[PDB]
Amino acid sequence: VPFVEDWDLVQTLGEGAYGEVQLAVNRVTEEAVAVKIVDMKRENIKKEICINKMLNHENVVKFYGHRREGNIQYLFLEYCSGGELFDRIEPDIGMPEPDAQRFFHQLMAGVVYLHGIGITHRDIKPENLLLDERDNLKISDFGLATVFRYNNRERLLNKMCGTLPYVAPELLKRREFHAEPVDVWSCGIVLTAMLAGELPWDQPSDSCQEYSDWKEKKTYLNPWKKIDSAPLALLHKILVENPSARITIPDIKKDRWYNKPLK
Ligand SMILES: NC(=O)Nc1sc(-c2ccccc2)cc1C(=O)N[C@H]1CCCNC1
Repeated sequence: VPFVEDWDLVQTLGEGAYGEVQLAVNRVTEEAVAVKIVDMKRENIKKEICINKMLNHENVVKFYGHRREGNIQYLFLEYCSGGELFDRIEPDIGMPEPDAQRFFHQLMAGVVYLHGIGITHRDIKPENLLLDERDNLKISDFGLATVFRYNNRERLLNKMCGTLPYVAPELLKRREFHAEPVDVWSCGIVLTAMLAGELPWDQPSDSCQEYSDWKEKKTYLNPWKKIDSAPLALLHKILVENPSARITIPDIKKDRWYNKPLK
């Protein structure tokens, strides 16, 4: 309560499942901080805090701290004044290829970082990728994040949490699966949306005709026909159904378009 004495909760920045994100500005210094408010009596809030404590990287939203007031949790986060990546994507169009390439490089740096410390995000999508005042990408919203590697010993995951058009096909087919290829797949869906302004399917299942179309290499249909051959060839390696055959991030960093000078 003494916080709201000195800090103005200026307005709502977004709505999550358990509550809102508010912009807080200090009436004296004018410093701005984002306040995620979560109702424990309604994403896993205990783990979110716990995972946020581990993170220190230029492409992850910085966590300052938290507190509990009754049943309500408050997370204090760096304010990313550039907003969601989602709002840089023009519906049915996307954004310029150089912008998409730069964002994707920054997505990869943030994802390499998380996986390096054995964390998987599990909900990668444009709504969970924020931009700072220099348009640097910041991975956000760790409510579905979990540890997949303990020191140097991996475990397989089994939770089908995640936003369905971004979910890898193994989540609908296998009872357990490796963490890292799931994150690589959602990144591919993000790249597709950036380049075309359009998600390719509701869900990566056999019954979905748009998924069948992609499996059958019908790249003359939307969204694929709007995408240049070079970035498309990377997408061909990422949106690979068998997660064991799917491109890894060290191999993404060798891809021709990935390394292509544009503009
Ligand atoms: N740390 C932050 O600054 N968070 C921000 S800034 C912002 C913002 C900043 C400038 C303009 C518009 C929005 C939106 C969000 C935010 O967290 N929104 C969530 C909502 C649920 C889906 N994930 C994103």
